[PDB]
Amino acid sequence: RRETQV
Amino acid sequence: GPIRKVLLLKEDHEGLGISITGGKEHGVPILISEIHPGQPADRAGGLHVGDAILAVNGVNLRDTKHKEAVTILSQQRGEIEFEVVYV
Repeated sequence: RRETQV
Repeated sequence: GPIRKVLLLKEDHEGLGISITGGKEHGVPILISEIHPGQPADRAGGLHVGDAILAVNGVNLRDTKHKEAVTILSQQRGEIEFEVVYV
């Protein structure tokens, strides 16, 4: 699953 | 749900304090998947896992690809307004 911390 | 606008305040060295999923290529909004303790989103309150980020500082994110949204979000500084709705 595409997941990014920002 | 109803749209809410939430003001985050972050110092220059920190991130926004969220993890996001979704985006145009996934057929769903940019969604908050995690809110990290002690970081700006947590400190602001009023954001939730499961909120869709419709816009940030007036940039419409409703039709952006995931990486475009990441890039816009990463560029924000200081006082940052999130337009969110709980989906």
